Amino acid sequence: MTEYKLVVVGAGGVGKSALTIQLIQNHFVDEYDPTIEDSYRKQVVIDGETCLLDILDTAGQEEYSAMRDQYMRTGEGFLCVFAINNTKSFEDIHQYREQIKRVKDSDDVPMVLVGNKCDLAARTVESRQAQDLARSYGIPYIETSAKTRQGVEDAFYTLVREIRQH
Ligand SMILES: Nc1nc2c(ncn2[C@@H]2O[C@H](COP(=O)(O)OP(=O)(O)NP(=O)(O)O)[C@@H](O)[C@H]2O)c(=O)[nH]1
Ligand SMILES: [Mg+2]
Repeated sequence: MTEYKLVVVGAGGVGKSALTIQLIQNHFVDEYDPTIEDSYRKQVVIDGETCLLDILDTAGQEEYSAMRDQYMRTGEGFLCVFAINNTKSFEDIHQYREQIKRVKDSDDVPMVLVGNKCDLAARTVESRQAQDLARSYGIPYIETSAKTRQGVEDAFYTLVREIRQH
């Protein structure tokens, strides 16, 4: 069956792992558990297609940049995640996108911009600003909560649909 290699990137603590674990294991992880590199494989049916999602969960910490680059190289699509209460993680998106472009030698790779932690009332990044950034890159913007599961399937399934249209 078709295998889609999806890579989840973004600053430390934005919820990359929580989103992935919500998808795969149906539970919200509330603990402090920094990732080095983890990979998940799950068989799913998306729009009637049987496919294997191979999800590569990366570290947000800059010490692991080399390893992150190796993994980004094999990826077919990327989830670029920031948190809606963390303005620095939003600013850092440009830098993760630029690295993806350099690693893939491409101006256009299937990607979705994800604004996570949308359950939180204390928002510092407005949906309007994120949407303007996404439009400037030519990619979809999805808001998610790993805590409530809002947007979780949408983010991953939208990415797969983008890979299908590349
Ligand atoms: N309220 C809320 N909290 C979240 C959400 N997603 C993650 N968190 C919390 O934020 C913290 C970090 O989440 P985690 O998934 O570990 O982030 P990460 O991006 O994978 N960090 P790293 O880059 O170190 O691997 C955890 O305490 C987690 O429970 C969310 O959608 N809403
Ligand atoms: Mg993590």
